[PDB]
Amino acid sequence: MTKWVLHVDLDQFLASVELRRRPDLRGQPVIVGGSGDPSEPRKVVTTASYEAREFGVHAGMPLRAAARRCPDATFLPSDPAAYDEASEQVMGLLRDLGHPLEVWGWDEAYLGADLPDESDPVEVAERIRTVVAAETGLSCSVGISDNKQRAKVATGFAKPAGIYVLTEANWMTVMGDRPPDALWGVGPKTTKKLAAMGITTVADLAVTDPSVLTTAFGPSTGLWLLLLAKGGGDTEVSSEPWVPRSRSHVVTFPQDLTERREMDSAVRDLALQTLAEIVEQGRIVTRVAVTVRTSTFYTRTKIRKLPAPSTDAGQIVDTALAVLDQFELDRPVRLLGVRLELAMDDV
DNA sequence: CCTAGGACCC
DNA sequence: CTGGGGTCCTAGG
Ligand SMILES: Nc1ccn([C@H]2C[C@H](O)[C@@H](COP(=O)(O)NP(=O)(O)OP(=O)(O)O)O2)c(=O)n1
Ligand SMILES: [Mg+2]
Ligand SMILES: [Mg+2]
Repeated sequence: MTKWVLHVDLDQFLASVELRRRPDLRGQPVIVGGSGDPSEPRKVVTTASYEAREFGVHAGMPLRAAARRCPDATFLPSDPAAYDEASEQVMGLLRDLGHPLEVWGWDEAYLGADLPDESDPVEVAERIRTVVAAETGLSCSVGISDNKQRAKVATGFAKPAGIYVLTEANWMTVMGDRPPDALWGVGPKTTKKLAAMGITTVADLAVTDPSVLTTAFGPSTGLWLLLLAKGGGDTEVSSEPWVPRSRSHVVTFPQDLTERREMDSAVRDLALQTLAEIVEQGRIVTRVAVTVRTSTFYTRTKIRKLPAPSTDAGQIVDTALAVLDQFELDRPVRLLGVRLELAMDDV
């Protein structure tokens, strides 16, 4: 038997869901985000189709910028319920292959497989791609390795509509001259810190003296960085259901708020909304966090623990408005948010 | 034991 | 000009 980890990731997810209702747009630039109006201020791209990506459009880009770069794009509004339904379909199908399946957010999953000699993980990945497309109308790509971190890196090579195997046989030859942010969990700030140590590539990091890393990053994290660079990772695929730690809602206002009354009212509303959604899922609140962003884009969050976990609406609102009260509120307000941290122990 | 917030990801 | 929704860990009262 040979043990594999497969990492499945939906291609251009939100665009691919829209394309199933608009098959005439396959092969054309499609941009999903806001209300489908590319001139609307304070709205951004949530997904650009691969064709729009060749024009430099990417998630986060303001729609008016996207329209400037990609004049021949069809702009569609965001349809969150269709996306949540398509997510559910795909994972339902993936679970029914009879392998341990670990869903990771919305559009991806890790699958564990122990394969007899007669089979090949590439042909299994093929079948996954086939079943998802036949039953859902959606394309996925599949990375293959022997650990989750490496399989995820493989997926980035597998894109679009494809499959890629990355193992001890080829890890360092493919990855060795890549910057450390090619690794999963490393980003630009860790990369900058590494560079000031003389480490500029995956290969450099993989042969770094462990005591250089543990002094700079801590005794666990430094060893973990060395492991990631060597292409190692997590090997167990858990089917245990994911328990969310928190839920949040923010809103960027079409115009900046200048009246306290309105700020209070928005926070009250966001608390109430978030609370009802966590109650409907059976959850209890532990902490209440409020975020404020000024017209200058100066952004801060403050948090306060309840005296005991609760779902009491008046308590939770009073706490959010007391947290909001801590902010200066001297400048116009562009954004307000509430996050509810959730009890993890019993349910 | 608590909050602030950096860093990284979809 | 610059969206929305998350997780984890550390720095420091
Ligand atoms: N900055 C971001 C990144 C992702 N997302 C949403 C929309 C994406 O289609 C979806 C999935 O993330 P993704 O898998 O990183 N990318 P996407 O599926 O569009 O493309 P590929 O995975 O084919 O490259 O999360 C977002 O709303 N804001
Ligand atoms: Mg994807
Ligand atoms: Mg993804």
